[PDB]
Amino acid sequence: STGSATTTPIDSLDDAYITPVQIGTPAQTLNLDFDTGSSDLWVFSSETTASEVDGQTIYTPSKSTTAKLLSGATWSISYGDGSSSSGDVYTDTVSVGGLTVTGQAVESAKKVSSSFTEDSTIDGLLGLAFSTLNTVSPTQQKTFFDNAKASLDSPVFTADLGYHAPGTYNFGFIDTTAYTGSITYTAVSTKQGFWEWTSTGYAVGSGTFKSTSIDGIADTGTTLLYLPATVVSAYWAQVSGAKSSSSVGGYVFPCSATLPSFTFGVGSARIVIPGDYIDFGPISTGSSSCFGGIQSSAGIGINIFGDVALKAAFVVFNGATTPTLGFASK
Repeated sequence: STGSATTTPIDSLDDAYITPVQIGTPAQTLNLDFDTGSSDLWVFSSETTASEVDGQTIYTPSKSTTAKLLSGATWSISYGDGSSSSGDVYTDTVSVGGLTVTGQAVESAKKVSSSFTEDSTIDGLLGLAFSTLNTVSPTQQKTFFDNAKASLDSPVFTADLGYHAPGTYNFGFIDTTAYTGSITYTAVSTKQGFWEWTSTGYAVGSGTFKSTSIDGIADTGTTLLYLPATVVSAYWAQVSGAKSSSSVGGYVFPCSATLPSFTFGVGSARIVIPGDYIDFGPISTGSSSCFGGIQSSAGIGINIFGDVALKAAFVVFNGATTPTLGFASK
């Protein structure tokens, strides 16, 4: 089997991407944030504290003839950005882009943190990291991909995120029309539960490539590119007037700037992030200070190849017995 679903930016900045997901019988379609950095499929629901729902579409398990309460199971997750959610668990039928999993754990939120409430466009998350990170207790549950894998034509999914435009998540096949050149595959460590890999270096603009190992995670659920302070300083040094602002919480730059590209290495291959992908717009409405899309990972504890990086590539998440990651230009 295969599946193919369009993923759409939630706003004009590509802050996140939503993908429609069918849950239950009859289908209830929710727009979920596919997150290769976590491993829970959780949704706003009829169980979510009413004051914490503001415009989201909810899953109502009592209206699904295939929903079953997973007795005694609870979940609770905290994300790197400080947001969180928790609740109980149903199993139900979940379909993405025509690919159907029966008995998928659907984690129903009883509580969500303010940032989730405040984002009316995201109805929940669909985790695509390794199932070892799944938070369901006392019996850990599998991700949608893990459940689908054996049925897929090939045990892969691909992320093809658009810049200011829709893109695609495919399951079970590699669309050879969706990228240019070849896909370069690189090793993955699953030790931390992430799609963790090592970039071979970087360049800023038309500058020389610096060969240096940068361990990080391919994370579709993180907006920005978080890299070591040395790398980030080298990037922003090429932008007149750019500075790190403790008050704002990262590098800012004059909105009048034209940003240089940023290249990262995948083995001997190179993925170029155009400068415009690195512009996250005014820090507050009407400001001429703009927020940068490349930020320091110092104090995160991990480098994160988020959407800024991934959207410059066609990315293969190869869930073979020994997982790997592939990157192609597009």
